[PDB]
Parts: sequence; C-alpha cells; structure tokens
Amino acid sequence: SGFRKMAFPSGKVEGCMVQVTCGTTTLNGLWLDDVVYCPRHVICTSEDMLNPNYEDLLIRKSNHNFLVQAGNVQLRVIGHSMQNCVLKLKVDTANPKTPKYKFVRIQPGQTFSVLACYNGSPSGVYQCAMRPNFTIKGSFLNGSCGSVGFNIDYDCVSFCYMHHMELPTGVHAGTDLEGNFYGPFVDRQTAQAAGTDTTITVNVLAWLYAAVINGDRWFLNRFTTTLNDFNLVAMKYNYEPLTQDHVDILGPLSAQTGIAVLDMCASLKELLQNGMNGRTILGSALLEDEFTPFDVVRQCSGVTF
Amino acid sequence: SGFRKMAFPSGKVEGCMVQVTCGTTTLNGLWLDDVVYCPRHVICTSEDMLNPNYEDLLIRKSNHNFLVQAGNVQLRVIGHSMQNCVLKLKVDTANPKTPKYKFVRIQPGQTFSVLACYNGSPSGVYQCAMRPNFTIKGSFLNGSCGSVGFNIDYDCVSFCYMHHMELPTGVHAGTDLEGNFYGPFVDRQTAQAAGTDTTITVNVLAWLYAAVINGDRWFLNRFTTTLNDFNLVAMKYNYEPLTQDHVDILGPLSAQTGIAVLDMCASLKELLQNGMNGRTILGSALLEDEFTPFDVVRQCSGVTF
Ligand SMILES: CNC(=O)CN1C[C@]2(CCN(c3cncc4ccc(Cl)cc34)C2=O)c2cc(Cl)ccc2C1=O
Ligand SMILES: CNC(=O)CN1C[C@]2(CCN(c3cncc4ccc(Cl)cc34)C2=O)c2cc(Cl)ccc2C1=O
Ligand SMILES: [Cl-]
Repeated sequence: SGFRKMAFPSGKVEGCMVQVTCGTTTLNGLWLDDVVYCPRHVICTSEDMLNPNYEDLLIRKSNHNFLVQAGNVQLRVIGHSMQNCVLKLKVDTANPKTPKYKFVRIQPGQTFSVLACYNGSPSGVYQCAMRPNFTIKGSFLNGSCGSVGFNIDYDCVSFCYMHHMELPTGVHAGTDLEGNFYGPFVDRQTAQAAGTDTTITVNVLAWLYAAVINGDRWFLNRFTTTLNDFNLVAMKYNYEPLTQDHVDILGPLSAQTGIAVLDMCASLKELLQNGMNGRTILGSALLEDEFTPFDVVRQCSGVTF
Repeated sequence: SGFRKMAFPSGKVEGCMVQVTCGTTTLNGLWLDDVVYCPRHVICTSEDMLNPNYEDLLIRKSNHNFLVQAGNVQLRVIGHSMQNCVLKLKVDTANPKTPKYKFVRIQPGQTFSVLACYNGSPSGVYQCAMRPNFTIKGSFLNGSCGSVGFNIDYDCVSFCYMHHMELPTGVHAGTDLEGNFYGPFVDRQTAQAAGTDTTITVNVLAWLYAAVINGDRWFLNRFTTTLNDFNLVAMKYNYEPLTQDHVDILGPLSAQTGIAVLDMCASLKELLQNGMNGRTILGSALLEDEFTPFDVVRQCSGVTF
C-alpha cells in the first residue's frame, strides 16, 4: 500500500555524469562509451546568448579548448561535432560504467526521472512529466545545464531529456539526446515564454484508478458520459482533450478495477465541478497529473483492495 | 527555480542490495563489507509470524539454509547472529562496492530517501519522513522488506531505516540498522495500529520559507506572535509543539528571506485558522511537512555528492 512520486534508481546515470568546461562556462555532460554529450551553449558567454552563431563560435575551437572532468580524472577530447543543440565530444576513454542505453524522444504527458547535477556531481533525483506546453516543472539552479531525464524500464536506461534553460515563469526547457528541443524553444536568450499549460487528463484518470486500487471510491458516481461531452466539459477547466488512444491505454486499469473509462470520466467531471469537500485522494487535495497509466501499473499492486 | 520532493542519488546504496531467502521467505538484504543485514523475520513462515520465538527458530538453522544472491552470483553464508530485530549474515566475500557508511538512528520529523527493492533488485527511490507517530507513509508491496532508508553527507551514506511491515492503515514500520524499531511496534503478525499522527511544524515553516524563496509571498502578513501563543494554536490543529531549538534551526532561512520565525508563525496561524482560500503554495493545497530546514537549504543551494 501507499502511493508516492517515485523516481527510478539513479546509479546507472550517476556513473555517466561529467563536468564540461569551455573557457569561463562550466556545465554537466553525459559520458556514454567514448562520447560526452552536453548543451552546445557551453561554448557561449552571457553576451553570445542574445544571438549566438554556434557554427561561428565552434569553428574557433580546438579539442583542447574543452576540459572534461570525470570524478578526479581529466578526460582527453580527441574530436567534436555539433548535432542540433547538442555538442558531442569524442574522448580517448570509453566509460567503463556505460549502462545498456537508448536515446528516446518522449511526448507530452510522459514522465521521467531527473538526476540534477552541478559541476558533474549528482545532487538529487526527482520525478517529473513533460507538460503539454513542452516545458518541465523541474528544480534547477544555475549550473544544472546538461543534467538528464531518463526512464529505466528493465535494465536499459532510456535517456529522454537534457536540461538547457529556465523560462521567466521558473519552468524548464531542454532537448532530447539528439539535441532537438521539446516545444518551440531555442537556445538563445530571446523573448521566450511557456504557452498556456493544461492538465494531463489521461494521467489524472490513471491516478484516480490508482486511488481505487488502493481502496478508495468516495469520488465515484452513478453516471457515465460520452467522450465528446467529457471533452467539452474538461476543456472548460484547462484539461487536455482525451482521445480514443488515451481510452485504449486506460483499458488494463479499467479491467483491474471493473470501472469503465467513461464512468471514471464521469467521476472526473463531478470532481471538477465539486472540488474535494475537505477530502483527499492518495494524500493530495489537488487532482494529480504526473503519473501515467504505465507508472500506476508499475507501482500499484495487481490486486485491488 | 522550482521545488520538488527530492531524494538523494541512490547509486551508493544500489551496489549494496542483495536477495536473502530462507525456506519459502524471500526478502532484501544490505551487503556492507562481509555482512548481510536483513529483517530477522526472514527465518519465519506465515504460521510462525503469529507468535515467534526468534532464538528458537534461529538455533534450528545452519549457514547453508540462508541463500544470498548478489546480482547473478551466489554468496556463501559462513556465520549468522541476531541483533535486536535484524539478522546479520557473515558472508565469504566482502562487498567491493561498500561505500563509506554509518548506521544512525533518526528522530521524528527527519527525512530520508528510501530505495524500494524486490528480490534484491532496486525498483525506485522516493523521499519521506519519520512521522511523529514513528510510522512512515511509504510505498511498499509484499517482498519489499529489507529495503533501506538513508541520507548522504558528502561521500558518507548514513543508513537510518530498514523496512519490516505495513500497518492496517497502509502506513509502514521498521527499524534502525541495529534492529531497534521506530515506534511501539513488534515484528509479528498481531493487533498493531499506528497512533494518532500530528503535523511536523518546523517542517511546514521551512517549506513556507522555500515558497518565499521561490516567489510565493501571498500568505505573508505584518503580524508577529509569541512562541507560547503560537504553541496554543499548534496544539488545537494537531501540530507538533514548536520549540526554541526549532526557532534557532530556522535562523538561516529567516535571514535569507528577512522574515522572523515568529513572523512566519503568524502566517501559519492565519493559514490554520482560515485555510488557503482557493490558493496554492508551491503547487500544493495542503501545508507540506516532509521537507526539513536542512532539505530546503540543500535544494535551494545545489549541494552535491
Ligand atoms: C533564467 N535564465 C536567465 O536569466 C539567463 N539564461 C541562462 C541560461 C543558462 C543557465 N540557465 C538556467 C538553467 N536552469 C536553471 C536556472 C536557474 C536560474 C538561472 Cl539564473 C539560470 C538557469 C539558463 O536559463 C540560458 C540558456 C539558454 Cl539555452 C537560453 C537562455 C538562457 C537564459 O536566459
Ligand atoms: C499487511 N501485512 C499483512 O497482512 C501481513 N504481514 C506480513 C508482513 C511481512 C510483509 N509485510 C509487508 C510490508 N510492506 C508492505 C506490504 C504490503 C502488503 C502486504 Cl500483504 C504485506 C506488506 C508485512 O506487513 C509482516 C511483517 C512483520 Cl515484521 C510483522 C507482521 C507482518 C504482517 O502482518
Ligand atoms: Cl512517450
């Protein structure tokens, strides 16, 4: 029993974190095999950030301008290239701690663990989700760039995020491990703002199924809804539209609890209208949206209470 | 910016987790140097759990009755002894991944990271606190016994908790690494219940300082209070008494924000007497009490390990 915001064990990722320095800029890098991946803005000063010409800044660099530190050992850079917003530094030592890994680009609503790092050293691990407006509500200070997001289903680490910046509202933006940004952001200090964010509906429904699995049904009602009527109501509360894909994905949780997806949708509609009336659901007074259907199945018992 | 429930990086602990099996009971063990620490109830069957005589059950066991598995390697048990509610299995191989460590007993209100394990394999990491009633609100399923709680200070892991059981309300109970229970609990299947819990006042105040640091100030007011008058309010809402030690401990956060501790106590009194009026603090509609003053300072400073 219990339901916590649970992160994957971070050990496989801790053994890949390094410090990358180019001149006066220092940030984190990810060392996998003989390559160190890091944000390309490591070659920028604060002045360069308004309109950086990365190709022009990079051509003026040699391999020995990049200092890579793994623990107390200095790695030697023997090659460099840029791929989108990521800089790839070829080093003369393959990481002996390289886990089995994949680079995966995730969609909004998907969750992942973040290993926050400073100066190539891990400080903490937390769970979060890619918001519908492609930002993440992380906890990052200056020096955290290059920190990564990942999932570890089975023994393989799937790297999905690399940290690049903090927007004016305090939320965060970054790229996949191929250097493609999530959302309409650029690695430039220009007027950029997070779009209006919405609640991840399929995740709230999954978390309501987690509450039922753990023994709570106070919020259920005798009603059902059509998918279209649910979306007309949900959109009024800034909730993401629920698609047939989302209804299909909730199938297993629906069968484990005996509650049809559209019947759980009717319960969500009523909760939006009424609030919780002093009650909590899994220790929260708000409707939680950072647990996916897959996360609930991973954490919860297969036997409903 | 941002404020997340953050756990310590778990890698140093992942390298210590093993599987311990005695007959039909399988659980997790902690392998440090040439000793495996695990709950003594591994020697019990379901029938024995009703009323066990642990010395009598243990005397009937030989070293070969304990199967210890570290990854895919079988460790050979060469000795065994009991210390309170923990079984210590002497093995013929010292753990090459043993980190610098200490066994420490924590007090209620203190937080720690839990590395939830099943069959000697880590599945997740989450942060939690020792409640005033000596239980923890964890997330544990059958097979999680032997999972440990810890903190990190520089390179030293301080092990503070070992998981033993779940109470009828879904909360959890366990021991320090010397086998002494936290709380008036016993390691047997008998009528046991968590006592009435209270809110960790110094932690709520620390989290209000974290909200101020992050730009959330709507709850601040021009008023102050005395420690005696605030304690009269705290007792009425099932909040733990605030002491002069707690006021001293909040000193640094008070200086970083310019808000006196009794000034923040007057804000908490108003939140207790009036609620939040539809507003949230750090994305929560409840007053959060599982972040200590030290946790707030560490997360708002980027301390690494
Ligand atoms: C809040 N940002 C700033 O005032 C200056 N700023 C620097 C920077 C690089 C570092 N960084 C941060 C990344 N995460 C957490 C941060 C927390 C506090 C600060 Cl001040 C900075 C953080 C940025 O956002 C950046 C990188 C890129 Cl690709 C594009 C733009 C910027 C940028 O605008
Ligand atoms: C809820 N527990 C039970 O019905 C049976 N139960 C078994 C047990 C050992 C395993 N364990 C669990 C530990 N964490 C999460 C659990 C989640 C679901 C279950 Cl069914 C068990 C869990 C216990 O609590 C135990 C150990 C000790 Cl030292 C003293 C008593 C017990 C005990 O009463
Ligand atoms: Cl995805």
